[PDB]
Amino acid sequence: MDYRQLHRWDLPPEEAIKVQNELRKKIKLTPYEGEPEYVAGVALSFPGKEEGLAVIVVLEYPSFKILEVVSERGEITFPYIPGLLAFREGPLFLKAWEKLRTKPDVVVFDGQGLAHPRKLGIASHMGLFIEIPTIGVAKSRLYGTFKMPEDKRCSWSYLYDGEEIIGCVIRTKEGSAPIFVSPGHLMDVESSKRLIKAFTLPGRRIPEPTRLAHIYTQRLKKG
Amino acid sequence: MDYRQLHRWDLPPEEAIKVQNELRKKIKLTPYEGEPEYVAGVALSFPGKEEGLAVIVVLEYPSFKILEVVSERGEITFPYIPGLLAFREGPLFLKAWEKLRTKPDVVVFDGQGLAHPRKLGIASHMGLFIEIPTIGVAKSRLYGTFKMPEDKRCSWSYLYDGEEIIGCVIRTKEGSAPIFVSPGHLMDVESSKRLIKAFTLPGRRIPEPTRLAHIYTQRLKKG
DNA sequence: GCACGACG
DNA sequence: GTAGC
DNA sequence: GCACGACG
DNA sequence: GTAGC
Repeated sequence: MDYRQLHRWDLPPEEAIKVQNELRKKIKLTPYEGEPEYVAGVALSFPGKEEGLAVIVVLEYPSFKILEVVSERGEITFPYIPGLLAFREGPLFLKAWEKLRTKPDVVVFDGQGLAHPRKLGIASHMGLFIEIPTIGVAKSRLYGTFKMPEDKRCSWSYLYDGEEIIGCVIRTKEGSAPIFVSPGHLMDVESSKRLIKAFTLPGRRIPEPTRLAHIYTQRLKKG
Repeated sequence: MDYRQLHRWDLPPEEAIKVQNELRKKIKLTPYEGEPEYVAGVALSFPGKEEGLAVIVVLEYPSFKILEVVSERGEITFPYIPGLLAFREGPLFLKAWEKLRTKPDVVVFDGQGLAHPRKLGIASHMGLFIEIPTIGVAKSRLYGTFKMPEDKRCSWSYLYDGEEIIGCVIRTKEGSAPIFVSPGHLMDVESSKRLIKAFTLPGRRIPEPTRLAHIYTQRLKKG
């Protein structure tokens, strides 16, 4: 699948942060009105300290059937630094993206989108490159303040940056910690919550797209 | 400082779990009545995948002045497995312990004590070896259920194993996640809470013993 | 001076 | 490595 | 089939 | 690798 190479990936931490502060201006927090048909999930595993494996899974909604799966193993040199996940995993994901045949209506990533220090988490960043609605679903908080939602089944609260709502915290499963949902590109807080709620089945904490992707990332890491 | 070698460390995961299920019977959850004078904190860092660095710091209470610091760098072969932290970091800590001159009244460890699947976290386990009151202060939950305390300054709640109280969750700092406190050996839930509350200064999330230890663990990892 | 995805 | 106190 | 300390 | 569903 095609995408737009907006800049170089091999950059020192300081120049990468500048690239984020510039790219954040291109983000469009538009509503996603309607029922998607093709939903993609993306996950990464690391077979070695410098070898990652990116997996992209495309599911049919609302049946949740698997329509396509592609992957790419490659050298990963950029160190993990909070706030710069895109410069570590972005390149390999795009490499897998190049192989994808189905054009997703929305892509869900592991990690933040809008709920990022410079308003541009991996989900937002990748959204600008692929020019398709994106959502960031994180298992932990990177930025923003919030009031822990109660332990219900769909109980939730907004994630804030002072006064601005940058996403939401959702208790997708009772007995499990909530997940952090923020819009990426061509998406908004309200739509991301609706969609993620719709992508997560009862008994599950993680939405099917990224949940299935993570499984394949682990399976392929062996056989 | 002396200690009791209760068993072999080089054991396969399955035999190590049996050793825990047997050692749990030796645990004494007795009250710690009185003001301690010498309080120790223990932390570990890893200069290499198979090289750890254990640091033990002894502080004078209530002045919190540093009375002694010792350390030990050594080969670490046991992999990190939730529930078996003692078989990874225990050996190197004991190696540092051998160097310690001051006999602490209580030792605080990073990780669980009683709040463990088999009722024997690193803090409890090390307590049996050194035969001195121990407390496990964790930055995250390993076992047990609890109700998130409010975001006050000393707000707290009990950590449970069904009906049994195995420790407590304390909001040592506003804006920070709470810490998980469980008694090790020669300690009880009530005493551990009292002591840890007393070892943690305003503005801090982590108790001075382990906080200072962690700092030295990082400093020595360089210079 | 004092918060932050993937061995198993 | 970035970052608000 | 479906939760769990230390690059920086 | 352990572990309750």
